[PDB]
Amino acid sequence: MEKYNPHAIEAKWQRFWEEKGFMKAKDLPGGRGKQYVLVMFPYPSGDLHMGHLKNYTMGDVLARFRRMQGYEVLHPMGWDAFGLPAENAALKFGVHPKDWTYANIRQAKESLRLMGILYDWDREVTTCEPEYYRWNQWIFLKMWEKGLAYRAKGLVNWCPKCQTVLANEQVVEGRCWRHEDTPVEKRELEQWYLRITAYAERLLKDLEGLNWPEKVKAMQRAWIGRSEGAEILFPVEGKEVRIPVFTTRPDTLFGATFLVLAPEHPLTLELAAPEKREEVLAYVEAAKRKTEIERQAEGREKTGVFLGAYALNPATGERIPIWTADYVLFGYGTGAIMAVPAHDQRDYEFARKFGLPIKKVIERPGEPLPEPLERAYEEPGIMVNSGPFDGTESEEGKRKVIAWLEEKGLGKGRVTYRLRDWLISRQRYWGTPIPMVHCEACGVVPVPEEELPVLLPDLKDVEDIRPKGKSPLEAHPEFYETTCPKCGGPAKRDTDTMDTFFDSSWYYLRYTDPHNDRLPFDPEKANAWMPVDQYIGGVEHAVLHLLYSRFFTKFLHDLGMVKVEEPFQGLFTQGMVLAWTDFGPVEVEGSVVRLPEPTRIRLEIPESALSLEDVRKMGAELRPHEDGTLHLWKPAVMSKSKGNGVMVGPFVKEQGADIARITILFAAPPENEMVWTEEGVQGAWRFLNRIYRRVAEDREALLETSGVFQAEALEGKDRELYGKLHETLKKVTEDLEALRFNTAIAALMEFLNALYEYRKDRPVTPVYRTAIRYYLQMLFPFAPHLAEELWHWFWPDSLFEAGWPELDEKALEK
Ligand SMILES: CC(C)C[C@H](N)C(=O)NS(=O)(=O)OC[C@H]1O[C@@H](n2cnc3c(N)ncnc32)[C@H](O)[C@@H]1O
Ligand SMILES: [Zn+2]
Ligand SMILES: [Zn+2]
Repeated sequence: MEKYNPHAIEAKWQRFWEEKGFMKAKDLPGGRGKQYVLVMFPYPSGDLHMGHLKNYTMGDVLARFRRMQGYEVLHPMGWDAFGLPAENAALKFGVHPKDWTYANIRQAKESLRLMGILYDWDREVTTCEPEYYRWNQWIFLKMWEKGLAYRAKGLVNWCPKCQTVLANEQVVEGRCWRHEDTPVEKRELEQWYLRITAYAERLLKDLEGLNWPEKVKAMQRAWIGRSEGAEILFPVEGKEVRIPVFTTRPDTLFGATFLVLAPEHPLTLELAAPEKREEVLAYVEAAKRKTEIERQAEGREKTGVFLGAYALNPATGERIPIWTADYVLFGYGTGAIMAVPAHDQRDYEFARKFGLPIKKVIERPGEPLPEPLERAYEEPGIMVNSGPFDGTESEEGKRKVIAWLEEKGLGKGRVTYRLRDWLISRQRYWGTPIPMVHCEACGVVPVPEEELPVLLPDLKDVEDIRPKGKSPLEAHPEFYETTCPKCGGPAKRDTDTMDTFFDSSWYYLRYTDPHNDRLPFDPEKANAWMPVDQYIGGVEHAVLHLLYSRFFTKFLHDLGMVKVEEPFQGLFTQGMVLAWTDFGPVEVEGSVVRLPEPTRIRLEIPESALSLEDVRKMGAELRPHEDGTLHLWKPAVMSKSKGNGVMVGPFVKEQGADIARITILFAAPPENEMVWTEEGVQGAWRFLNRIYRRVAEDREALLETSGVFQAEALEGKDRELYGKLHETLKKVTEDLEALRFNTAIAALMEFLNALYEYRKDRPVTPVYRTAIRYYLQMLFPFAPHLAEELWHWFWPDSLFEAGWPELDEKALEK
């Protein structure tokens, strides 16, 4: 008897499914129900591996399942082809970005097609094409008109490797999101920002309902960081003015022993005593000579000048000195702060140096703070020496003080967020050009909507587009030299481009109307497919793409183009696929493993010595090598950098697509990480071989049998099989809906065993034929090629036309 052979049959069914267009999505979902199944589109910066395929196979499983149930399914694929990812990869190998991108796209398509993944390719989008980015420019103009896009000068994050500024979200642990080994630096530049802080409250509040993993919600809440602050008024002794001071710690008001004004604050010179005017003016002048960076410095000695003026602390009614000092920036709050040395380390050091009072008003839980205080206590505690507030917990105390201040007209509550506006401009060539013009007379002028797109100059010299500090477009007068759309005189086009995350913040909407050349998309089409019912992608995008996208959707909603305010109704973050990786030789002596420098560095750990227990605990193992030594192996995230990627092409050629699909889907719960292993591959083979063998063994008998029968007339093992069949259907259906793919496969393995057990006692019967029929249908989402192959041995149409088996509730009773 022949055995399962993946060769040839997979290519046959892949072409069949494509020709039939089973996964083509309707422009507008017929009244039967729709399912928008989306996977995060890839950066075409390299070859796809089984890691990417876990994410994309998960999407295909759900898409096939929903399509079989009768839903109109939108399951699209596209290319996040602009920005740093694509250009950094192309430039590393001295290749032109446009050539590199399309060659990579061609390869990615093959990898997806070879795995039996089906998308509605008619909705494909490539962000680096004018047909797409012209709409990025369109949206940019709308934000400009609505006060959400602006130009400002200030300190920004910069990566010397990318040779461009980076947004706050693109800085991970002080390192570049692309160059994890390169520390980000600071610079002073005038850039473009998107006022995402204008939606901070809605971004925070709208998280509550969301069917997203709590871990992602928590990361976004922490990133936004809503804070309870206050503006407090301090009356100046003998003067009319009451100095407004902003603080994030109103709970420490009773401990404010002095005020500090930024050198540039108008009141610094105005309030200076006559005898102090000379020293104050000199200090203010010296401060201005410094650069933003210089004053934004860290370890510089504390300096300052007493203005010779006093203010009254509104809470204690006590007199406190007013000083001006370099460590206070005018841009922070109101440019004036209340110093609380006991609870602010910066204030502590200044107080200690200039002999200013230090008063404790927040007590530390457990062991009380010592006297004298050797350093500030900045954590929450219990209010003390704070009049009627004594005994109140710090956090709640903030609210109480604010309520008191407002009631007495001494100040007002002021909410702030840690979230900062989004820096979108980049000094790179491969990106969307900013649709703005700089006129010497008019200032910054927007490009007319009708003139879009503002095409990227076709630079062919690779050495030319390479980033050296300024935007490559700054060396092309043929591009920027233009006329002002307002006055008509000579002007200069903006030379910076939009970061890649701009493109990806709305691509899922373009999929609903990929060919519209008048609007980014037609509201009617988008509102029919939105919101995304199930989005699948990595958690690494928690405060990047997953945050920016919500902002874009809320903005487009406010424009009246999108009905929903949340783009992804359901989000599932898949665990990473890992691969056993050799980190190098080690030496063992007793319970201690010595790690030579090369090995330690590859492992990226500080230990030069690990115990055998440490090695086990981190999931590593020591394997004898032919070089006569022992090497330390450990599962590492599958990626190019690690050089441990398992590519689709070579694997499916030697093994097969369904084998790879089962290996991935059965390894572990999809939300968890998994390790790609030979044992897993062998397991996939065993399962597929066992399915084929069961059907082949009964092929002849099945052909001469009808699948019609009366359930209530079944007896013995026949009735038992009928019950197990429906128990299995229910389990597999519910598991698929919750993306519990590995357990759905376990249920099919279990039911397959039941089929073998059944046949030991019973012959091929009508109920058995129906069980086989239902089995191939339930198998289709997981191993489609084999399911389609066996299905055709007995039935005419495709599994996509068979629908999803109907559950028999009564069969579940008892
Ligand atoms: C939505 C946009 C911003 C996504 C962005 N283009 C992106 O993250 N692209 S990517 O790096 O090509 O990744 C695409 C998806 O594949 C997932 N992925 C990569 N490597 C993986 C491993 N080893 N295991 C599991 N999943 C992996 C990644 O998380 C993205 O979801
Ligand atoms: Zn970088
Ligand atoms: Zn002008």
